[PDB]
Amino acid sequence: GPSVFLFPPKPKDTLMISRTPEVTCVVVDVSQEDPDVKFNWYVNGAEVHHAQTKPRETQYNSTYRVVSVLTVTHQDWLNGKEYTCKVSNKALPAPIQKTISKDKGQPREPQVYTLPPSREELTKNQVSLTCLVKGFYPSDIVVEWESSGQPENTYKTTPPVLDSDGSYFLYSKLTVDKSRWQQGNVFSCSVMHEALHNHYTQKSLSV
Amino acid sequence: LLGGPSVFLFPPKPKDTLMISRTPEVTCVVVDVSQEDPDVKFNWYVNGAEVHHAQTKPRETQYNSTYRVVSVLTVTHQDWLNGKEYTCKVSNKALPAPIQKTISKDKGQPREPQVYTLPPSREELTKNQVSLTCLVKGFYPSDIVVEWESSGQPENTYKTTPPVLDSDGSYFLYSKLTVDKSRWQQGNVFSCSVMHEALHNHYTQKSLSV
Amino acid sequence: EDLPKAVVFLEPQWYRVLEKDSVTLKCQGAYSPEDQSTRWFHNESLISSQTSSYFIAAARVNNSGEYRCQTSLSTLSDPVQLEVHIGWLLLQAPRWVFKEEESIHLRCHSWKNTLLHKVTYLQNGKGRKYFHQNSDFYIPKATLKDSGSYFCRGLIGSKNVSSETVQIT
Ligand SMILES: *[C@@H]1O[C@H](CO[C@@H]2O[C@@H](C)[C@@H](O)[C@@H](O)[C@@H]2O)[C@@H](O[C@@H]2O[C@H](CO)[C@@H](O[C@@H]3O[C@H](CO[C@H]4O[C@H](CO)[C@@H](O)[C@H](O)[C@@H]4O[C@@H]4O[C@H](CO)[C@@H](O)[C@H](O)[C@H]4NC(C)=O)[C@@H](O)[C@H](O[C@H]4O[C@H](CO)[C@@H](O)[C@H](O)[C@@H]4O[C@@H]4O[C@H](CO)[C@@H](O)[C@H](O)[C@H]4NC(C)=O)[C@@H]3O)[C@H](O)[C@H]2NC(C)=O)[C@H](O)[C@H]1NC(C)=O
Ligand SMILES: *[C@@H]1O[C@H](CO[C@@H]2O[C@@H](C)[C@@H](O)[C@@H](O)[C@@H]2O)[C@@H](O[C@@H]2O[C@H](CO)[C@@H](O[C@@H]3O[C@H](CO[C@H]4O[C@H](CO)[C@@H](O)[C@H](O)[C@@H]4O[C@@H]4O[C@H](CO)[C@@H](O)[C@H](O)[C@H]4NC(C)=O)[C@@H](O)[C@H](O[C@H]4O[C@H](CO)[C@@H](O)[C@H](O)[C@@H]4O[C@@H]4O[C@H](CO)[C@@H](O)[C@H](O)[C@H]4NC(C)=O)[C@@H]3O)[C@H](O)[C@H]2NC(C)=O)[C@H](O)[C@H]1NC(C)=O
Ligand SMILES: *[C@@H]1O[C@H](CO)[C@@H](O)[C@H](O)[C@H]1NC(C)=O
Ligand SMILES: *[C@@H]1O[C@H](CO)[C@@H](O)[C@H](O)[C@H]1NC(C)=O
Repeated sequence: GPSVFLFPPKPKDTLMISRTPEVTCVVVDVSQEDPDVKFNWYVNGAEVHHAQTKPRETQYNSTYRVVSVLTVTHQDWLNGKEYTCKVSNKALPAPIQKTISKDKGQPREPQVYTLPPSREELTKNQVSLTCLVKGFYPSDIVVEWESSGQPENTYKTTPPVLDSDGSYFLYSKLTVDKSRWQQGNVFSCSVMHEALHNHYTQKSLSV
Repeated sequence: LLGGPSVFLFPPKPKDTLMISRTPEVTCVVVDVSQEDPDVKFNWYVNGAEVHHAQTKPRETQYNSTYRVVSVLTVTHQDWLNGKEYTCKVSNKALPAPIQKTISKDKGQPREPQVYTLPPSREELTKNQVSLTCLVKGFYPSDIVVEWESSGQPENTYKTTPPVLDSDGSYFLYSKLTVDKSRWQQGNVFSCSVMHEALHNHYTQKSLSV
Repeated sequence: EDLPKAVVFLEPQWYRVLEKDSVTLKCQGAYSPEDQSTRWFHNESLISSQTSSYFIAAARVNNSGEYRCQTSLSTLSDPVQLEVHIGWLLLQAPRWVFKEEESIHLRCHSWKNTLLHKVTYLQNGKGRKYFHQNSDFYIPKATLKDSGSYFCRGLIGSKNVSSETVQIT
């Protein structure tokens, strides 16, 4: 039968309040006949129709890709209410269901450090800032860079890795022109996560 | 059960493939083999070759009733990372096609991965434990090996990041070795060793201190 | 041009056949008016079976080539080609000459009639009609650019497997 892959809300979307988050439930691999499927979403067990859905997007395999949204309130998804997609199709003899919640457990504040450009890597073209986040959990983190007051371009991020004491860390790299750094400018590595000064912090650096 | 079995073929680990005199492997696992006595029979090639480089190691089964089989291949050094191809050509009664994967590949833009290590960061100095950092960038052969030493013992409780794709297309990565405040303020010499395909005798270390 | 030319009919209606399928050839036009004769012709040779049908239960490579049939009359049947490919899936077809319009009936054939999940047929990399279980693709009236490569992909339990190019113009 068809298959469903309950995706979770983007961390940045559920961190703070700027964009209302969604718990996307995607049902892929369904034929041109026997499509038409309904969704009985459960938020611990209360349905509630208010679960808008996307149109019958066709994919390069005739396969109808039905998609569905469920706007979950910003203040809830962090409590851990288990959200449940339930799909029933003529192709599936039995309905299939998928539920996901907070990456469970308990967290840890990730106090962050900003390691500077290494001395010898300066007598070369452009140089590299580093921002080390260490000791936290879960993996619903976001790292961004800022200069003066506008977000910076040239930056990449290392994925989280499991440390010795059951925690994750990453090394956010930012390449900047040696001319634009040696002379002196202010660069701030900001990070958002569910266990900080109300979802946010940032640490600056210069010389 | 059944459904037709499968094959997997991985390269050797980087330390064994680069450094001399460390016998580099090449294995062919055959998972999901079972019940009706389907047997072994391997045969490798490089583009035309010969056996003599394997002999299976019994029948791991454990849990899901599938007689699991794997065999090795003792590769050269001046040979691999140089051109050769490698095939496993497996075969079995229940599989109606002698199928097999190839490997080698990951090619292109090797160059100086001039490594840049770092000290702790100011505020780190309060907590009982601070972490030294070692960044590597300027290397494209996807994989690499990174280790740590302190005067001369394998410090076995650092942690290393997995490589990613930087801007220009040369991979970069990080490593983090945690030491107590006292050991870093003692003044011990720490070295971040790195081995990759494009280095003089394939090695580097940037001993760091305060 | 003398006697009516017999011809060769297939069982089933596919010629690209795999490595352990059953295939059965038979002949018409002809028929020994009282004591059924045959004289099947393999690759331009002879076989002893004397049956107005011809068995091949365990078909394998050596059973490909040209086949013909000449019963008592039957002039000389024009040749028919039989193909066997090793592998898992195939795109079994009746004809490969579809100009402007005729009937199209393709089968994404398995191996040892072992079922398939999530099979799809393809139009030069693009998909056209996906079904969940195994089934055939039928179309009447040609689409003037089915002229191209066709094949099919399927998932046997979990192993994902493809078939071979068949361009039909
Ligand atoms: C018909 O075509 C479509 C689409 O065609 C192709 O689409 C992609 C993949 C490209 O290759 C295109 O060029 C091409 O046209 C086919 O639909 C695809 O089907 C496969 C199934 O094999 C799905 O793979 C799954 O992918 C998810 C992750 O999905 C993200 O990444 C995809 C690839 O990068 C990307 O395409 C998706 O858009 C998606 O990206 C995220 O999307 C969400 C919302 O959709 C969005 O909010 C995010 O922001 C966005 N983020 C990013 C970075 O893109 C992956 O999770 C699946 O893994 C599950 O299954 C694996 C096998 O079992 C297993 O290894 C995994 O661990 C995981 O298993 C599950 O894990 C947890 C617990 O561990 C739990 O959920 C389950 O218990 C467990 N098991 C199961 C069974 O769920 C898997 O890798 C493609 O996403 C999907 N593409 C779609 C829908 O667009 C379709 O198959 C074709 N049909 C035929 C017959 O061929
Ligand atoms: C019955 O028996 C066992 C049960 O074991 C089970 O193992 C897991 C799944 C848990 O559930 C356990 O609880 C359980 O006991 C099953 O055997 C296993 O089956 C799985 C899949 O079913 C295989 O996974 C594959 O793993 C390879 C990589 O394998 C290394 O990493 C594994 C974990 O990541 C590790 O467990 C392996 O041992 C192996 O590790 C190597 O081991 C050798 C042996 O000594 C050692 O020398 C090496 O140093 C060591 N290396 C490392 C790094 O650990 C992975 O590559 C496979 O992914 C393929 O398929 C994916 C989906 O198709 C795809 O995303 C991947 O990219 C890759 O696909 C290929 O990728 C490239 C291009 O990207 C290309 O080659 C191909 O195009 C593409 N596709 C294909 C088809 O090749 C996959 O994840 C295990 O290897 C296997 N054996 C074990 C665990 O020992 C068995 O399947 C069970 N049967 C059933 C029906 O379930
Ligand atoms: C029939 O022809 C095919 C293809 O030319 C060939 O492979 C096969 O060997 C021939 N059969 C015999 C019995 O020689
Ligand atoms: C499975 O087949 C399809 C195309 O036939 C492709 O999308 C996918 O990469 C294939 N998997 C492997 C391992 O080749």
